[PDB]
Amino acid sequence: ASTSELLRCLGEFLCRRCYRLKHLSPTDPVLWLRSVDRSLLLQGWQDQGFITPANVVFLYMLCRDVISSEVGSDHELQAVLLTCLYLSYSYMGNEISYPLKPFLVESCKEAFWDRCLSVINLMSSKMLQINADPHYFTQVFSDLKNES
Amino acid sequence: QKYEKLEKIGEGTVFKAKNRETHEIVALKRVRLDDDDEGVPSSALREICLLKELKHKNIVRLHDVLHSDKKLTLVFEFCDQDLKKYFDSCNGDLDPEIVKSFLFQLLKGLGFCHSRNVLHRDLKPQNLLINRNGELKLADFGLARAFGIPVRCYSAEVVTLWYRPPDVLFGAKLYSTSIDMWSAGCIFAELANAGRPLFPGNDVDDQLKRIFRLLGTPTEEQWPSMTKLPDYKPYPMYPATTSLVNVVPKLNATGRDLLQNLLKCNPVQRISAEEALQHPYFSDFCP
Ligand SMILES: OCc1ccn(-c2ccc(Nc3cc4nc(OC5CCNCC5)ccc4cn3)c(F)c2)n1
Ligand SMILES: [Cl-]
Ligand SMILES: [Cl-]
Ligand SMILES: [Cl-]
Ligand SMILES: [Cl-]
Ligand SMILES: [Cl-]
Ligand SMILES: [Cl-]
Ligand SMILES: [Cl-]
Repeated sequence: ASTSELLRCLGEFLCRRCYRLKHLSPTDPVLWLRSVDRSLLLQGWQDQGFITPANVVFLYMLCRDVISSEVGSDHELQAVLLTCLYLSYSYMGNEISYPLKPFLVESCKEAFWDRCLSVINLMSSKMLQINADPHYFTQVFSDLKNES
Repeated sequence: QKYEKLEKIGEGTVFKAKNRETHEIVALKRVRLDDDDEGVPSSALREICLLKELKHKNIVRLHDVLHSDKKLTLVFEFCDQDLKKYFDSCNGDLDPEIVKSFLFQLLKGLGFCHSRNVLHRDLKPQNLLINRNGELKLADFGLARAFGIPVRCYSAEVVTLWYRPPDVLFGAKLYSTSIDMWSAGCIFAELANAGRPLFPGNDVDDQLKRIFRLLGTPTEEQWPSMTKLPDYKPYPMYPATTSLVNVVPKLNATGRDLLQNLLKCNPVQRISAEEALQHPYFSDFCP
């Protein structure tokens, strides 16, 4: 149930998915996500942290359908992970809006926005279903736990 | 390139446009992505995600999303006006059958949203689009959210003050579909009088006084959790005996019964959109 435990399970899942990344640590995705959440809080964009057990489950639902086994660099993994995180903040976050800056690690902004729209086109139905269908939420939560 | 702008509708900024290929008339919402005021794109991406999954004749239809220049373009169906302009065009004076038609369509759109696990959270006349043929569509899902995953709280900074229910004014952490049913009641009162807001408070304190002054202050029996809400404070006990007749002169007893079911202070007692559509106000046999 712990946020720390589920973030670990997500990290271990990404290291297994992204088999080309020989020097990716399972702590690297956790560092990238914690860093964004901390920054938004200290800059006063949110009153509380976004990263909770339920929101890590939601993020993992996106990651497992979006992130290719064939991701070619740790940078590309961070870019795609932070795109899924931005969409998680946008769909499930308690604030009306979140800035781009902490989620952007690419020089080509156009590629970030194209990826946003691509993930939405793939995932918008499951993004609503994981809310509407508690059985689906439990299935995804169980799958994330079993990634460790 | 794909669309020719015809004129600005208002403010992202909204334009009447023509598809260059087909020549169909649409509404374009342009959203800048190179943020001066950070945040705007976030709300647009949430609206896209929700409207992709909300296809109903009483919900504004998102046809497409384009990414060109440093902008997102949301391509919507075009509507003739909003309910704010409609009120200004007819001296705020609706025929009782138009009152009934507009509420019926709002409840159908709202009922569809709630059945799909979506809260709108921003019902107000500016967000109700009206066509010359009498169609009404619920628009602007910029403050909308999917619900169902249990969470500590939602934002209490939802709904503009005049349309916000008493539980949210008392700082309730969580709310259900009940939030939109209160707003629907507020809009019904506007339709059924002269298109003016029923509860135009200056702040949270004034808003609660205006509500309780008309409807009566809820008792411990009616709303046992009320005194435990995070921003609860004691209000005067205003009586439950104050007539609604002059507040909604377009409505008979049947319409007033439905209005009272929408404007229940205790959110658990508020009628659902599905129940409201079954109310005798909408029967073929209504006087
Ligand atoms: O004469 C001055 C005046 C006053 C009002 N009108 C006017 C109102 C609406 C339409 N048509 C329209 C509007 C749309 N708006 C959308 O999104 C907005 C919704 C509200 N919050 C901001 C986002 C989405 C799709 C729309 C499709 N049709 C119109 F033609 C005129 N003109
Ligand atoms: Cl490598
Ligand atoms: Cl079109
Ligand atoms: Cl009609
Ligand atoms: Cl809209
Ligand atoms: Cl009281
Ligand atoms: Cl007082
Ligand atoms: Cl009440």
